[PDB]
Amino acid sequence: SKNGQHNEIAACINDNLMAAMMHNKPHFVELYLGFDAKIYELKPSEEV
Amino acid sequence: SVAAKTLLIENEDGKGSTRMEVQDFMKRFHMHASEDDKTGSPSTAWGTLRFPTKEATAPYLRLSVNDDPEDALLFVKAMLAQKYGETYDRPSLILSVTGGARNFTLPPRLETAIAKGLRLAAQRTNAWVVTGGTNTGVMKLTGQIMEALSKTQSHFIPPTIGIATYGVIIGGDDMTRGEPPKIGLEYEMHKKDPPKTTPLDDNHNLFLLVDDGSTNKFGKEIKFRAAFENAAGQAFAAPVVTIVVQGGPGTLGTALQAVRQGTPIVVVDGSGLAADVLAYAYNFMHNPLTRFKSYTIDDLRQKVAQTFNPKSSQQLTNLLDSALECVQDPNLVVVYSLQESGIDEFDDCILKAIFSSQGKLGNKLKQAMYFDQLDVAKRALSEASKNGQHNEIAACINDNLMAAMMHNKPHFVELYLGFDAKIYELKPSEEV
Amino acid sequence: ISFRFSLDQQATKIPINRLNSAVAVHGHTAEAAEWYVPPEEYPKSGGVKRYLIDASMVPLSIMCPSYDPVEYTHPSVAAQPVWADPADPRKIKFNVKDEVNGKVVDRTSCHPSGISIDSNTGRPINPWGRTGMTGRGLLGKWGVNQAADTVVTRWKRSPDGSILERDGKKVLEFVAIQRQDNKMWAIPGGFVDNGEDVALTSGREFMEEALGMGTSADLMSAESKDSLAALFSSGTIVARIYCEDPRNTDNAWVETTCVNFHDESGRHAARLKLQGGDDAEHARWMMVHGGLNLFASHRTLLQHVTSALNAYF
Amino acid sequence: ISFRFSLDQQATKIPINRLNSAVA
Amino acid sequence: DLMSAESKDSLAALFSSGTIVARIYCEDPRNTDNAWVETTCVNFHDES
Ligand SMILES: Nc1ncnc2c1ncn2[C@@H]1O[C@H](COP(=O)(O)OP(=O)(O)OC[C@H]2O[C@@H](O)[C@H](O)[C@@H]2O)[C@@H](O)[C@H]1O
Ligand SMILES: Nc1ncnc2c1ncn2[C@@H]1O[C@H](COP(=O)(O)OP(=O)(O)OC[C@H]2O[C@@H](O)[C@H](O)[C@@H]2O)[C@@H](O)[C@H]1O
Ligand SMILES: [Mg+2]
Ligand SMILES: [Mg+2]
Ligand SMILES: [Mg+2]
Repeated sequence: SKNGQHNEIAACINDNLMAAMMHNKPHFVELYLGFDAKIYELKPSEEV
Repeated sequence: SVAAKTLLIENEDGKGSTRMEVQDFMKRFHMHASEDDKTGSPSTAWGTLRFPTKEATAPYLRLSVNDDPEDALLFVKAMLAQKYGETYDRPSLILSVTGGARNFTLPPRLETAIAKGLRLAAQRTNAWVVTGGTNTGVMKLTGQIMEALSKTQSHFIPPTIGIATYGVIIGGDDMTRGEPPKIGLEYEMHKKDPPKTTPLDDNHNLFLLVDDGSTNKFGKEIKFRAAFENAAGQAFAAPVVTIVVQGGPGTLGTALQAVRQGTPIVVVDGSGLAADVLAYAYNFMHNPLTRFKSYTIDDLRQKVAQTFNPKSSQQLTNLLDSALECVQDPNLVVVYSLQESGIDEFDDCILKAIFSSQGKLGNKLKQAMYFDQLDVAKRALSEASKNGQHNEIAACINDNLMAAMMHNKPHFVELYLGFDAKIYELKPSEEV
Repeated sequence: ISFRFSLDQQATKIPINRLNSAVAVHGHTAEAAEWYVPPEEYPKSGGVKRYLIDASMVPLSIMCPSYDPVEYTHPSVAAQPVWADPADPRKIKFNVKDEVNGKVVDRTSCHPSGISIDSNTGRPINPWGRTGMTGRGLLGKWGVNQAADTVVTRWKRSPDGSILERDGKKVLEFVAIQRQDNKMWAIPGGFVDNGEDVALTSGREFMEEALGMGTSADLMSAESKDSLAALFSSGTIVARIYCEDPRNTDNAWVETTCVNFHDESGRHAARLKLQGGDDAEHARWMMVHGGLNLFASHRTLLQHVTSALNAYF
Repeated sequence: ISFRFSLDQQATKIPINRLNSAVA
Repeated sequence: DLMSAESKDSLAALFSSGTIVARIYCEDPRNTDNAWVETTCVNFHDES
């Protein structure tokens, strides 16, 4: 956050939030949601 | 709504208000038809603006750069005195929020923390917030904060004064032409105008459009804004606190004018750009901590060059000189870091800036009582007790005890009573 | 962590075999024609402009057939006060201490070559280069106008008492005055009066300008007089250089003797009540660093002060 | 704080060019 | 790529203070009886 790099953080925050949801780590879920991870902008790994 | 024909302007003696005609009062404000003009012509552009989805209307005044800030202050006081009566809630704090108009781009967590500090400070002190009048950046953010503030209030609504340079406003042409009392003129932010592209913020409660005869030139309202805040501070005997979040070159000029007029500034470190430049400069010149021993003038020059892009050595020298001139007096600059220090310590920085001034001793204790910092008041009283000054302490202890009683602060009541404040020697503010 | 840093710089940092490899980075850019040329518009003169010259055309050794300076003398100087030399500069002896009306005037320049006297009119010629303008201008004395500058210094200390440290060196603070005429910050000082030395002049100008005690406020207390005398009893002449002053001409130039009064403990410096008086508007304590924008060659003077005290610059 | 003071005075304080301005 | 104006100033500041520490004969494997390498060694020390 201090070192700029906003594109890579925004690119990986969704997948990290998704991964946190899959492995049952609520503290990580709250932590990733506090750092500008939009809850409704998640994407699945495979294609339906 | 019946248009006003006479207005109640408070006298220069500060003892009562005399009623006089509106055209007589408004003659003292000037406008420039062109850059060449110096003496000017009567302004004739004042009234009220109506914004979509806003119930109340917002006043606007077009004045000139050479106009007296006391007259503009009398104008704001006269309108509030007319609308809410003589006994309207006077400000005990003037909070100036300045910074980036367009380049402001900040993480949401940082925005919520800054927003939280501004909302609590504003709600505890009933502060008048003076920002830029436009619908962009930190002004828009501060407008959103006072928009939320405006709902829980019942009687008195604190003004959100917007001071912007006239000539950049898209509805400027529609405001000047016409009769002198313009009651309820509609402001259209989406309306097209080829030369100007900056609209007014719809959440600001009042507007001072400073004009110097210029189209699309910024930063002409900086000196008048600092002077107007200083004039307001002298009139209401209230500390003026400028707050600097991010910012470009005009924010540097705003901070420079603020430090020249004796007004303390609060620089938010970690928000980037000019705030980081000002914070780096203050930390280089004053901070005794170990991590600032590697700070140099060369790295500061590199930061100024990378942030402002001066494109020439003389411009870079002037910007660096101005940045170093801002943080010359260590009392007038208080640096708050957003990241390292805590979330609820921004009000402590604002209170430290208030405490750093010279006068308004009764008022400084009152601000300490508003922010609920018992230790700060205790330390100030103990230092004051050691330093003699018995006449000023006895002169303000009664009013401070009275104020503590009014705002329901029992700890402050016991503390003021322990320091030779006779309980039976209190006096009311007005005369029966 | 502060002590760890302090012990590390005291143990690591305590012409012959010295090489400069900056030519590999820069190229043809180096220190070329490092010479001062004053600005075209003379200060407080009502619009008289000098004869513009390039910085590579300033020294006397270099030939200059197109040199056509303007003759200008200010009306204040031409009105003949007590501190102004006569308009005909003949019979005046330069390079030695000369007595005018029984009062001693220095008149000796720090330049190794000395002052050369023009044979036609008898007026002195500036040895430090051309300035594109003859006559006396704003300066009252032909030749060397002796100035004394007072740099009153103390170590920059935090509220806890520890001295502030930047770039591994201790940080200084000097008393600086804001000049009445061009509103740029400067070291307190003034021209040496007739019959007086640098000792009286340095101290007198500091009290008049920095403190405003030249018949303008009030009489000092016996302990304040003792403290100021204690501060002023230990002064070191750090430099005697040629000023880069914009009022300099070809026949009148300012040369400064710089006197440093350093307060090591900080007791005497804290008792000074700074208030701009005489030809100073405001006076304040200002941190000494290399990026200071001061009047004339005062940055060079501050460099000499920090060089003598092993301070940051 | 005593050590800080001691290191500060050991590093700052370890006829020719000497001027007396007490006459002013 | 071309260096920045502060990177050029920093490298010039580094290169402005160099001390010739030794001028010795190299033990270079390319040395012959009619051609040998002799070195001048320049030390650029960055104290800060
Ligand atoms: N008050 C303004 N409103 C809208 N746009 C502005 C303003 N001032 C400048 N601009 C334009 O927006 C661009 C970005 O401005 P910033 O660098 O973000 O801010 P800065 O230039 O410092 O001006 C901010 C302004 O805010 C006020 O609090 C302060 O008076 C300062 O003038 C600039 O190029 C400028 O042309
Ligand atoms: N020889 C002189 N030349 C010019 N003015 C003089 C002289 N002697 C007295 N004066 C008077 O003193 C006034 C200048 O004030 P001072 O404080 O005495 O001098 P100052 O203007 O501070 O100039 C000296 C300053 O210039 C720098 O080059 C030098 O380092 C010093 O700081 C002038 O207005 C003039 O009336
Ligand atoms: Mg002077
Ligand atoms: Mg003088
Ligand atoms: Mg003087």
